[PDB]
Amino acid sequence: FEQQLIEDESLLRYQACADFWRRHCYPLPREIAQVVFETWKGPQALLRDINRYLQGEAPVIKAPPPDDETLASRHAQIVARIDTVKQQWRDAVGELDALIESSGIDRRKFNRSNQAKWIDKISAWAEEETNSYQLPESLEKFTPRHPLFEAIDQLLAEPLSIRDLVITRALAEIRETVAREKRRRGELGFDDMLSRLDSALRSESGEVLAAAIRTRFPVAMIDEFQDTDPQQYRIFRRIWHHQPETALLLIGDPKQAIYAFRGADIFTYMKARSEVHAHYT
Amino acid sequence: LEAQEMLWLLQAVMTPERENTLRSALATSMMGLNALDIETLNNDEHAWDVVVEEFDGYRQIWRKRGVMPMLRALMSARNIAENLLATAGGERRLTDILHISELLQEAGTQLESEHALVRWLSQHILEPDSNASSQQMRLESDKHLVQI
Amino acid sequence: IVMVADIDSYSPFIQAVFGSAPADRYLPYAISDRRARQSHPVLEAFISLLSLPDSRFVSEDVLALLDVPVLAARFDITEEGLRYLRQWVNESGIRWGIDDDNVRELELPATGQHTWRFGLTRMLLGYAMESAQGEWQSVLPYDESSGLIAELVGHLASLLMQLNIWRRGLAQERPLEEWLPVCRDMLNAFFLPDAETEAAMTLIEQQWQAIIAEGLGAQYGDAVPLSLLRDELAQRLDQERISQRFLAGPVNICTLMPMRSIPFKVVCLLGMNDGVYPRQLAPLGFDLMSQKPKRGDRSRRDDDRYLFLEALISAQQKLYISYIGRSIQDNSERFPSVLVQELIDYIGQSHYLPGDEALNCDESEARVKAHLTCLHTRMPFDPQNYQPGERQSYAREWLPAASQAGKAHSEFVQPLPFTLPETVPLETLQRFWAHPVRAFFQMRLQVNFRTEDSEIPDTEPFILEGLSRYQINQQLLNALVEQDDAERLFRRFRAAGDLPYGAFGEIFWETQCQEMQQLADRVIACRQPGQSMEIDLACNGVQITGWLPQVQPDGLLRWRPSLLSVAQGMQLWLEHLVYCASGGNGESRLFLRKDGEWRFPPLAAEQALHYLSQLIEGYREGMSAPLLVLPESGGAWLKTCYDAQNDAMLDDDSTLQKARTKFLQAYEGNMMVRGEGDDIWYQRLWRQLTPETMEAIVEQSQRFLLPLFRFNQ
Amino acid sequence: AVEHKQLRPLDVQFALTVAGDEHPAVTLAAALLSHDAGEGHVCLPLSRLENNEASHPLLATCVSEIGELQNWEECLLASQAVSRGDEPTPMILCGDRLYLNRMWCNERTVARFFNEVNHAIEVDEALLAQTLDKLFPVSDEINWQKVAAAVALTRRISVISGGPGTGKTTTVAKLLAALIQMADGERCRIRLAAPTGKAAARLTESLGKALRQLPLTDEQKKRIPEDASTLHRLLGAQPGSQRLRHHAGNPLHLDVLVVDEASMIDLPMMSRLIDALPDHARVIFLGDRDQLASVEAGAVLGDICAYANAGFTAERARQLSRLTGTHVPAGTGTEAASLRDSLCLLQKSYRFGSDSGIGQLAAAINRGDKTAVKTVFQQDFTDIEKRLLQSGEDYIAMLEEALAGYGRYLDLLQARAEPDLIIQAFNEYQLLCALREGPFGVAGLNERIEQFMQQKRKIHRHPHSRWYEGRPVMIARNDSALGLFNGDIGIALDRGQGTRVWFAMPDGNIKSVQPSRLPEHETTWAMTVHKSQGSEFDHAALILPSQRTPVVTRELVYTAVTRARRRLSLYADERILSAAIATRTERRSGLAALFSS
Amino acid sequence: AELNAKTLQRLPGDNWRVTSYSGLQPTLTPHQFPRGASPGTFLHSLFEDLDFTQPVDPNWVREKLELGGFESQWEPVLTEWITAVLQAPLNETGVSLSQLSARNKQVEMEFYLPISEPLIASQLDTLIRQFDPLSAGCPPLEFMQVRGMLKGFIDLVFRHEGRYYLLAYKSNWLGEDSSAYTQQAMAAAMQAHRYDLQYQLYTLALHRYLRHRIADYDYEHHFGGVIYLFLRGVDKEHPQQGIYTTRPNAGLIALMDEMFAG
Repeated sequence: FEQQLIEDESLLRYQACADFWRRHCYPLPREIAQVVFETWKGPQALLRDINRYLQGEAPVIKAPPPDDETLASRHAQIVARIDTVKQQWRDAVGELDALIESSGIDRRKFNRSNQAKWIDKISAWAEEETNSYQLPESLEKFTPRHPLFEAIDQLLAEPLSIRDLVITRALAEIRETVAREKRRRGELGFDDMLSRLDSALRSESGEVLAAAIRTRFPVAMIDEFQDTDPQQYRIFRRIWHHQPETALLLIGDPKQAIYAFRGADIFTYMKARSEVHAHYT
Repeated sequence: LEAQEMLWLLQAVMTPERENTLRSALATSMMGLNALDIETLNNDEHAWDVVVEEFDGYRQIWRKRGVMPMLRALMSARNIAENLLATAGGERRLTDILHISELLQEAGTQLESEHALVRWLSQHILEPDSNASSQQMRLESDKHLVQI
Repeated sequence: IVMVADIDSYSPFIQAVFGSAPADRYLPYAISDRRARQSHPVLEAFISLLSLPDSRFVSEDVLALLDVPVLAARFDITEEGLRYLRQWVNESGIRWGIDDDNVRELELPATGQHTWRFGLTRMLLGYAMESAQGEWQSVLPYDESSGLIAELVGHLASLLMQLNIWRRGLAQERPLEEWLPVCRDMLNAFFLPDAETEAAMTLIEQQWQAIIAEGLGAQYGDAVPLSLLRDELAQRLDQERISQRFLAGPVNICTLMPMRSIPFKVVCLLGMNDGVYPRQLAPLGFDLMSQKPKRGDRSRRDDDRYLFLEALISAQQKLYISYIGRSIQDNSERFPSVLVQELIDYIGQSHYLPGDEALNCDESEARVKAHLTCLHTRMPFDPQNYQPGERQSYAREWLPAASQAGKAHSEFVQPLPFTLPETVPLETLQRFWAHPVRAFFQMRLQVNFRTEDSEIPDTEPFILEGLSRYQINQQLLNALVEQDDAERLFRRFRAAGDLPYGAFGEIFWETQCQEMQQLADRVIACRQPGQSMEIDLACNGVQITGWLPQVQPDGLLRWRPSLLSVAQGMQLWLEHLVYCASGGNGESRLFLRKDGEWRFPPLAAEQALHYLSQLIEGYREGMSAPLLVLPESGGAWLKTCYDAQNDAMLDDDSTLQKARTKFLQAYEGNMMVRGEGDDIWYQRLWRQLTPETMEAIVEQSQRFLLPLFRFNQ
Repeated sequence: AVEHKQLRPLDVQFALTVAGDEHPAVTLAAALLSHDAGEGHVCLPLSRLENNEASHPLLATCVSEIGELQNWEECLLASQAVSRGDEPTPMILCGDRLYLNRMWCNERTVARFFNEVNHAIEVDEALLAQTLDKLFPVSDEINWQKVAAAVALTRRISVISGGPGTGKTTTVAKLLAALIQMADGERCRIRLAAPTGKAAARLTESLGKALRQLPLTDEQKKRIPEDASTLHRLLGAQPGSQRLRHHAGNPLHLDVLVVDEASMIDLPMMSRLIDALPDHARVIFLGDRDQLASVEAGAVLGDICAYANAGFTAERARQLSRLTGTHVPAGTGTEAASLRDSLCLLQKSYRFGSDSGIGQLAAAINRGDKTAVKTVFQQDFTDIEKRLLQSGEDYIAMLEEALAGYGRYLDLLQARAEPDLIIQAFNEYQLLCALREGPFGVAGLNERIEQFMQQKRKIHRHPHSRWYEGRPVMIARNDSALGLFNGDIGIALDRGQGTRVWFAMPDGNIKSVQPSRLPEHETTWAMTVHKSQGSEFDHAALILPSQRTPVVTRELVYTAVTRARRRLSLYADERILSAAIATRTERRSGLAALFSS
Repeated sequence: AELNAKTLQRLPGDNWRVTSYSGLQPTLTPHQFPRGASPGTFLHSLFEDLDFTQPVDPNWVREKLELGGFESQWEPVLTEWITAVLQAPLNETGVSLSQLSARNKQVEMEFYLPISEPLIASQLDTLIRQFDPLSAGCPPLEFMQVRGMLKGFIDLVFRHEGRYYLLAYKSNWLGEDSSAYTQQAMAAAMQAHRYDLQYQLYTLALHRYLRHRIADYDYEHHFGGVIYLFLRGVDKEHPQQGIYTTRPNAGLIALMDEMFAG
């Protein structure tokens, strides 16, 4: 019934990001923390990266990591993937059967010497650039028969990075810690009202609450519909989709949607234009 | 810079015994004195005694009447508002000084101690966070200006 | 009488404009219906102590409790002791966390450092052991608190231990028969009885016993949590109002209170804009009185409308109404309330001016509403208010400001009399040529703009940047110049908490050790053991006495973990001039980071004495007038304009534009690097970099900084 | 002691943090060591920990080992908090005396400085004897000032022990004159150090009025010492950090360093002064042996000058007889020849002799209490008066005698004369109290004197103004910008331009400052004995509390006796005066064992 | 153009303020009670809330000490001290507090007193000293010209045998522990704390109240005197110690009414 609205949410967000960096990056060993330091210097760089996604609606990550995969399992997977290519280079060393081209200089064996000193340990994370000389798609443009070059090209097909799993765990942890801290302190935010109304309409009884809104105002005239979050359009579709005696008037302009940095989205307006039937100008 | 000048002025009002803070606050651009004036103020002991006496009177007004009466008596006795209006480009500085004074008076009623408002002003100098009340306003409305 | 819609929003402005009037202008005022604020640092500290297990024990939240004189006088802490404890907590590495069990309680890994117990152990080990001995339990001692002043540490450790006990006390939920002596024991434990704060503690005990009596009057049997009682006490402490001076005789300042209509001669109304008045209180939604209204039902909107009607009727002689019409931020139109709009509509439709007797109905209404509306100025120093006529301001303090008959701000640069003394030390010349404007400010007129120290951060340092990184690099370079054990210095910096926890501190120490070893491989490649020598010179009748440290037979050898800058080159050039003038044939070398090197070849005695006399003339010129010699931007302009191949300066337009580009790049930097113009010593002289002063700085840098790039190799 | 039983929270938290999960014997030892460090004792002997503790058998039941840990040394060395001097441990046990690591480091630094670095500078004895004959006019009998100057110019590190009124500054002036007359071509950068700024100002004015009397040359007047600096200013101490400018790397470029009033030099400041000195500077320490102890924990000058009663060496007696040309007595036995040679004892006081009772009372303070009772008893020497203070009528009699002491001050105040004579009359009579608050203290006596001046028509005081004409104030913090130091008196009066405070500068002038320009101000009708050191008063009156307190001891009464020039009054009980002489403020330190081997 | 600012010709307002009297100015024993403003107000609330007819119950005193927050050990001495105060009569005829019924008593009478003349201290103190015998010493207080209303809170007003009486409570009494609180020490305390002006304003307010309420009123017939009750000075063996009864000269009241009226 009574709650305290806060104007600035960056302090609790930075506190939750620091808590995530304490509970995730501290017990890591050296071979993982080196890659974590290569991705971000501290939690401030991670917060600067994910600050446009922590506020508002949480986005859906394309091809997310599984829930049981930790940083150590991903590190061991990439270490084994590097070690397989190292084994295939150590087995197929000491031979040259490709034709020498005019673009291909005869110093490539020295680059093979650069691949000779590279296989010492798997403590590093960054491979040599000379593996780019061992690609079958690049050697043909400059005759590759052994599958070692194709294994190198499959290794260099996707970047070996631990960044996506840490970003996914941060988006799963920091927002939950912020919501738990605001539920403990009893505070609320500006987007928290939209999230609370969307979670209330998401429930089964809250639909009847929407009928109460249909009891409250049986009309709606929504100005500035270009600045509409997807939570807002989900609420307005939950209340005023196809019920009789209630009218919905979305007065807006798709040519003025310039607040995409704040949280607005023109694809929500395009979904709204695809959903409704009549158009007036 | 005007917030730092107001912080130095409040530190000189709160502690007028140490001459270093008062000398650092008098040489600011808000007072508007030349180097010869600062040199003659450091040389003449009686003029510095008059300055310490009027700053003790400002401290008495600040302890009895509040922030804005002390600031208005300081801007009326030193006549720095007329000098900032006579100087080209000082009207924006005067509006910033008036807004800083209004915010200090708004935050001074909620605090009992006198040094607590100085600590709040130093904290808000160290905190560059943007609130709806603490933003810069339009300096003038009568004179037409090119609006970027 | 003056009635406002909200008393707490307008009461600072009312008190400000009523206290600022002089003795001929002062009228007495009395403010009523405000919220009763008796003692903020007692009630707020008791509310913060009621949130003790839920608190994170940040250092600022404990120093704010120690800012209270009651909690400081309970544990025998003075204001000087608080000022020592500020820098002690700031330098001892105390950020958050009272104990390691508190860190494990918040589902966080036990780091063992950067807590209150870690800082207490560090301060006690500093009281016992010097910092040069090393770590004992992976805790480096704190060499500041050594004497009897560390007894105040024994007061602070007397506090936090108590802050542990109630942390274990107020966590468990207790029924209402057990919460009776808790607040009393907290009051006699954390607070001390005083003459001023007796009534605040009495009100705390009264409200607490009233809450427990209202709870036990219903015979509540279940447990009651701590946060509910904390929120109830915070609500009950602010419920009180004061109305004692409502009709004392001074002018009345109060909010609109319903069912109170008193006839007055002058009735003024403030805050009658839309949204503020009428005060809207939304119903609960599940109330049945709002569904089926009766005759005797009362709502706040109808009460405010009847209050406006009673304010209109109760006014006998004069009615004043003022509302905010234009925004102070963006000059947006702020519409008034519906009551004031209906009032001005009835005024315009019921009355007409004798000037336009029969013109129209709407036009005469608009003319009446425009004649009554006095659109006042945005600023008090506007000359429109002081124009003679119907309305005229009574503020005589802004009358010379509105008359525009004042003298402008003269320039700070003035020719001052200065006599060059006999004995001018080398340290004075080094402090002058380190920063000439600062040396003109803080030594001639003794004006040093002392900025306040930085506050304590809320978290442990995850990265190293700024002064801490420079001090770590300086100690690592001083350790690697003697080929000492870097791992011992790593354990020393990790035991103090200055390094990041775990592996990240090891990665930082490894990359800084790699960089300092790369620098040391160039430093000790040409290093010879040299001792400090004396300097006694007589140049232009001026005596220079000083000491030069680490003077090797190869020449001068200096090393600093910094970037290639012109100030360090000026310092090395001054040391080379003061070294070559009394014997010492040899080069002078300085090694910076990223393969930066300042080299000066040996010169004769005549050229060294001539350049030293030039620097002495620059020193005696800088004390009379502010010597506008920018080191960084002037050196960038010069090295853009200088040609070392022909020993002459170019004069083409392309070099004159690239030097201006370098000067604007070095004066005002980007959004990631602080420029040279962002300084408290340069903003006092000029607010905007004029091209005349830019050409003056260019001429002074061409006059002075020219042997820096002339003898550079 | 009584205060030693009431444990400070610092000692309890130190014992709980350092020992922790160890035996309670280590906890009790750490608590006792922290309490003795808070009281000022440097070392903690294990005999007092073993015998004078009731829990000593109980901890013997607490420990369980193969050897059962019967000895305290094995029980302390079994823990990880006490080592022998190798491990970086907080507590150090070396010579059956437990200390902290900082105190052990400073004690070993002082022992190294006073045992090893003090070598013998060999100079010409004939020219030195000629300069001592041409400087000191008395050559008929034994003069301790000539022997002190000879033994200070002979050795590098020398300590001159002498009381007030014995002509110490004249001896320093003769020493510096013979030092410059000995080394003519060699330059000497003489430096002067003081613990407080007021003592530094007194040292500058005293050496200025002393060195201009002796005949010098144009190159000799150029080598006159310019100024006396504070020990925090000479070493370069910062307010924020404890880092010095001349800490370990670059020493101070000095030839000779004269440190006046070494009784107020504590052990960390002495160790920081020692580490700043080069391998060629000669240090001359000044101060009294029986004077009051240091401010912080430690007692340097007393533990140094405790070996002065043994005497000199057999070779050093012949050396001093060849130098001074007189008969110098020899000390029996040889324990530490360097420290016993570097010391000297001044007994011939020039401003007061055996005819005055002040010097006899000061000699009887170090003896038994019956000697002091006999000194006050027979005929009083017309200098020392004893007034019994038990009840309120004795308090009224004490206030009447204070009115009789401040009579000339009130007569010059009411007659509206010049402020210079007012300050000169105020600097003749002074009350010295022990405590601060209560009926016997600073703020009690000041308020009682203000109420008595409100009662009788002597001083008109407004109750709400707080700046009435005639109030004496004193500054508590130093201020080099205004020219006033800590411990300087000022008198607030109306010269005609308003109520301003006049201060007497040591240069001979008077400065009128605004009361709003004063950084600190406290009423000084009665000063504490710790804060009145360095100053001199013609008529002093000691007021001791009837309550037994550890502040009132032998050194406090000795500093109260030597504070008076001619007249001294006492307001104390006979039992308190008998108990204060026997209870000597001893400070347990390892210097007695380190200097003995 | 030339511009000027208007200046106010006179003062904005006279000294009009509604003020009060304070604006114009063995191991357990009542002597060992803590002396302060809050224990004084606590004892005043105890004497206000307690009924004078009914005997004092010890559990009610324990409940009041629980509500106030004092020590529980003081309660059995506090109830017998309260009954010893109530048994002691305070009148010239010997009338105790237990003889006063509920209709006769009136606790905490709040009055507003008007004054239309500028209150001059020199014209008032001489009129007080002309009739009041306690004004032999007591050099006069200085206050501004007060025109307007005066607030006051009388502790108790009670009638007995057709005669009205006033009762006030003073309970600080820090400097006395022995039986030295005689009539001379109480008169010295009245001259020091200046309660004579408060009692004179109380007599003027009570005279105006009995004149406005009761028709055919005489000041000598109906008014009996003012009683001051020092709580820490009441002893069982000394009936005169603790109480202080004073009657005005009945000519100062009419002149004060003429001065306050106009």
